[PDB]
Amino acid sequence: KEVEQNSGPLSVPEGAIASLNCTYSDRGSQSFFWYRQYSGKSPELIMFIYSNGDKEDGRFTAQLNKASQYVSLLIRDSQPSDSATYLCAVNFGGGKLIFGQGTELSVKPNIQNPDPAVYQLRDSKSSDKSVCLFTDFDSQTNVSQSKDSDVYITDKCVLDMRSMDFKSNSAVAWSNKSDFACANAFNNSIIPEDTFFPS
Amino acid sequence: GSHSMRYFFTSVSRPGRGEPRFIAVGYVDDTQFVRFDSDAASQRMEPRAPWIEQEGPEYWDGETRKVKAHSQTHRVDLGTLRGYYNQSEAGSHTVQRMYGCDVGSDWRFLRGYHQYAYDGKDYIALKEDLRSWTAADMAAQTTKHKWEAAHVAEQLRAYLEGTCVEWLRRYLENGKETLQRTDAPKTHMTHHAVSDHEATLRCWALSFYPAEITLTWQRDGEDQTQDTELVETRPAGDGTFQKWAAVVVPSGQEQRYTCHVQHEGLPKPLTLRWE
Amino acid sequence: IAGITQAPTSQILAAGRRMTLRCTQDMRHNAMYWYRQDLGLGLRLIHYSNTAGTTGKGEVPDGYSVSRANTDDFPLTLASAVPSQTSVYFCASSLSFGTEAFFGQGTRLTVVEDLNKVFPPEVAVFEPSEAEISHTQKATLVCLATGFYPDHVELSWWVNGKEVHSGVCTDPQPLKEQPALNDSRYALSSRLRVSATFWQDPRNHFRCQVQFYGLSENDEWTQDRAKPVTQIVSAEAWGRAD
Amino acid sequence: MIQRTPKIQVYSRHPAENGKSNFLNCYVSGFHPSDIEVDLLKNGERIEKVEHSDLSFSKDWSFYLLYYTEFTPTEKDEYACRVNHVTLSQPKIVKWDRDM
Amino acid sequence: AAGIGILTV
Repeated sequence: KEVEQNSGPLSVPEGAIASLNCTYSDRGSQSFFWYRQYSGKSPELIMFIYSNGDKEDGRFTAQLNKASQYVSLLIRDSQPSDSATYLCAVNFGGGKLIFGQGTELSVKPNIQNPDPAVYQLRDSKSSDKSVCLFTDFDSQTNVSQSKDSDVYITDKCVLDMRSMDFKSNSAVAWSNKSDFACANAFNNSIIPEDTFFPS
Repeated sequence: GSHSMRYFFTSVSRPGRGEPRFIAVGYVDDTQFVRFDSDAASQRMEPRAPWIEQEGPEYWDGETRKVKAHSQTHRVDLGTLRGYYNQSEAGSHTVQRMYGCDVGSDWRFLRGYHQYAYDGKDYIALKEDLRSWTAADMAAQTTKHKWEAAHVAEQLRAYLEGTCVEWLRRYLENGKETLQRTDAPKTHMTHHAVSDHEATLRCWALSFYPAEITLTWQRDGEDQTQDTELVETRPAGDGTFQKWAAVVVPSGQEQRYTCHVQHEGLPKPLTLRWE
Repeated sequence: IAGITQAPTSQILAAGRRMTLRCTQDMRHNAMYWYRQDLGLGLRLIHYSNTAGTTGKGEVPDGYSVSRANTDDFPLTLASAVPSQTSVYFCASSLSFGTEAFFGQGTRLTVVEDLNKVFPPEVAVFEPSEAEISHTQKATLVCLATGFYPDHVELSWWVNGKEVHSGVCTDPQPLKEQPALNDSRYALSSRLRVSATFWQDPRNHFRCQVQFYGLSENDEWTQDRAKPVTQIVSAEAWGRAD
Repeated sequence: MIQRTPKIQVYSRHPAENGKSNFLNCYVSGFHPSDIEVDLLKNGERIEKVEHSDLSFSKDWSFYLLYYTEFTPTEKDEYACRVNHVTLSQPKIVKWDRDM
Repeated sequence: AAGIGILTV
């Protein structure tokens, strides 16, 4: 029937509180579940709740209000490995365990050095096969591909260099080959001031 | 004053290759409100009191699923209890489950329970604290370890303190005319002579609700423990109840005996005499 | 150690064919479930079973058969294979009805009407900029996986034969090569980033590895190219000092 | 095993009055196991349309049922309850007594 | 309403 979650995507900065809600139709529902799902993986249990009120488990607080048909998940002190789609499941009787649509949560890096630039990368598969890298921007910059069918831009991607304590935010772009420049690619969503196209 | 919600479940194995009879009933106080019967056409939980009829389809689909889930759990148990007790397949055997909650005058949680029987004898019961179990014998200790490991007590505690109580309250509001009503006993006395020197005086209490009643005989202001025949409280069929008490009385001395009726439907206790 | 296992992890079906996804559980759970997961619509219950011997229809039972002879096993079978059943499928179990459900590994399933348009990825390794090197003193290799259908792909980076989970991110979803008419082919990129000293050292091997899940070896293959099977297509770069 | 023989009472819903419509009851209780056959008798012949309550049980686990049919008592008609259970060697007949 | 904390023996 109806299990309904908070509309995502939820962008929440690192160290903050993230907040997820879930509503359900069945007043007689007796079992309530929060699940975590990393991309291309299985849901794994965060917490079950059976009774009205608060359930503490570390950085995770569950809240159940049966009268307004509400389940919630408060995520305190949010690490970058909390970045998952969150799943509410509600039991509608016997085997009718029904899930919400899922709220996608992405915990962005607290950026200690924002260094916006755009580079061009040559191939190992020939010398003329061309691609564009745009990296080290601060977390509040977003990405858009919507010019034409010429230029595909990927999503914003967060990588962690663990041995050097550094975080790089990046997105990749290419056309097949035409008079498509590297400077004339990342303009659909706006570049910063000193974005280096060094030539 | 105080209230209860009670669910009773019976599964009966039939012999050999043989599908089990399953019947579930639900009460509030002494009023039945729901039924599942595995012999009926619908295979759904069915209304038995007018105030439950108003419930939506999510309730009826929901309850049905749970009551089937009970039955199919009872089916596995029937196979398992055959193994635990070394019993052949040629016999018919019975599992019974009872649960529910009591509430006080304020409709706050008083006491919850969840008991289980195999072949009419105690198997395992949830204790008053709802944290723990009485296993009546050695197969039930195996079950006690399973249920302890599975946190079954926790789950039942959440149902008995929460869900049971919250649903009990909603039932008492929606059916307030029917369920919060008392029917005072309508009382009389009959007199049948049995020999030339002795007599039976029978004190009747009729059409009362709830079933809880006290009928006592006193002779000269003192409780007649002796010649009292006291029948089991019986239903009239209309949602009300009947009971009688009788005493054997030497003739001429019929006015020594008073019948005493206590029922919560009554303004004062009732005293009956043959005159 | 007691768990739930699903089988296979990925399949590509021709339309109309019958296919049975296995789900087996050691945990002595009474209850077992099957779900489908799709882009906007979360998890949807297909069928359930509260105990060994009994079943129940969920939210979306149609097209799907289910069976429960014994406690361990709950296989899900699909009779007529329509394209609308293209999804990811999750088997789960729970000790009794209404307790926590424990999920299996997941099955990626794509039913294709035409086996002509199943394609292996073309993989390239783009060696980093001179400009990136003399700015940040770090070096990002990227890797495109291009020209593939469907999106049954897994990307990994290998350095000198060893896999790494540091300095690396991959696009969360594959990107469509022409988001328009008919079932378009997909593209996927990933970045590995390490220091300039690690990069300019010529004794360092770099490898972008794409595991694409393709056809079964029993299928009707007829056309131009090689059989678009389950294959690893890799691409390489070494350390350049220029 | 525990097997318990049924208690039986036969009675009317409303105090009995000749010519007036009523319900005749047979209440069976204290029995185990649950299967049981209960007839209502009119001059020793089986009454055909007889309805019954849904099976429930007591806290000591033993079962109860109410069997019933519509009747109009007269002075000359005899009424009975006929009960069969696995604890009985043959069915047991308890006669209706208006004047309990 | 009926329960969900009920498990095979």
